Amino acid sequence: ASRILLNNGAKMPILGLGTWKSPPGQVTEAVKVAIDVGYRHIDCAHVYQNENEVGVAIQEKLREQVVKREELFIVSKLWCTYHEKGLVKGACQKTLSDLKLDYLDLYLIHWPTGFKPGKEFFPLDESGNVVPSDTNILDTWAAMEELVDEGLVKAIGISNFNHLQVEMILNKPGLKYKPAVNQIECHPYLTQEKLIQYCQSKGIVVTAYSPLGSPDRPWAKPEDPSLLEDPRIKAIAAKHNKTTAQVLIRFPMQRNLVVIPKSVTPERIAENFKVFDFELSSQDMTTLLSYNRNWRVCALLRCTSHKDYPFHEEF
Ligand SMILES: NC(=O)c1ccc[n+]([C@@H]2O[C@H](COP(=O)([O-])OP(=O)(O)OC[C@H]3O[C@@H](n4cnc5c(N)ncnc54)[C@H](OP(=O)(O)O)[C@@H]3O)[C@@H](O)[C@H]2O)c1
Ligand SMILES: O=C(O)Cc1nn(Cc2nc3cc(C(F)(F)F)ccc3s2)c(=O)c2ccccc12
Repeated sequence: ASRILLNNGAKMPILGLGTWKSPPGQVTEAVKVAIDVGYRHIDCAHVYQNENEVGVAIQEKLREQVVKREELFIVSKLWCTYHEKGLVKGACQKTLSDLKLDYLDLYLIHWPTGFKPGKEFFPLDESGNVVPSDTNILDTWAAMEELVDEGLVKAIGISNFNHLQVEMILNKPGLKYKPAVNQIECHPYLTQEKLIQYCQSKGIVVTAYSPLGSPDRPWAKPEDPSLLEDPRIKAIAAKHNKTTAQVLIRFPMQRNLVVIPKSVTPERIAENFKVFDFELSSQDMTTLLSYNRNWRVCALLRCTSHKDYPFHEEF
């Protein structure tokens, strides 16, 4: 099926379009094409600095009556320099105004770590360490709950939270809404069995990011593994008469995950949605799972000293 039921009683499309690194002069086209081609979920964030252009696309397709707003599932994230209680609603409203929406279907705390507020997204000290904010995840979550109670967002969630930080929220005193989603990195080199089982056992839907290994990540290094070029993954693809990306997108779908491949290439945007007509076998799934290397696209090492840095813990 195309959607998964969230614990807020809404349905989330299991395939969405990613927008991190999508250039502001190509992302309007990319989102139009995606909607034309069937996508109903767009993954956004203020920190991606292109929400305005994404919004233009959404608006035009609504205007054109290609889609209705209820059919869309639009997701954004609160950036780290806005975890202070007084900053969350305006952060959300900026996103709404940029995307030209009057509500978000899902709004996530982008990272468990709060940073010092200001103009700077990664405020640094004279040793290039990120400057923390004294906020904690629990008060931040309480501020996300108010957005639900004010009608600005239909559901709230988390991203890059480890199982202990998920547990902190579920066990938060006076918790009012549980997280609907945990959005984490997940692909055959970072399979996440443990964190995924934890979350699903609690009725928290997991969204897999960087499902293709983020080949356009800005810090790519030569000896880094490459999913797209992995001969073993290519062989499974060939066996199924599909592309490697198709296998890499279909792979988290069969784990009951949501997946958001990024592309600005219209041929790829199309290709990437054509993943509902074939099935990986259990052997394929276990074989893909066997490629785990605990390799992360996204683990910015200048945050390692943050108290809430999520990746020291095993899972
Ligand atoms: N929560 C967070 O912390 C977080 C972190 C990272 C990512 N995310 C989200 O997850 C989305 C996906 O992750 P990602 O952007 O890191 O990377 P990704 O989706 O794994 O890979 C995107 C790269 O793959 C290429 N590509 C797309 N389809 C392809 C295909 N069929 N064949 C060959 N290459 C293809 C794209 O090229 P072109 O664009 O040139 O076609 C781009 O260079 C992001 O865009 C963002 O929405 C969230
Ligand atoms: O975030 C995006 O979606 C993609 C993303 N990932 N990363 C790697 C990161 N690693 C982190 C680690 C922590 C930490 F929690 F661990 F402290 C906190 C924050 C980050 S950002 C980036 O540095 C980044 C920079 C600009 C725009 C998007 C991103």
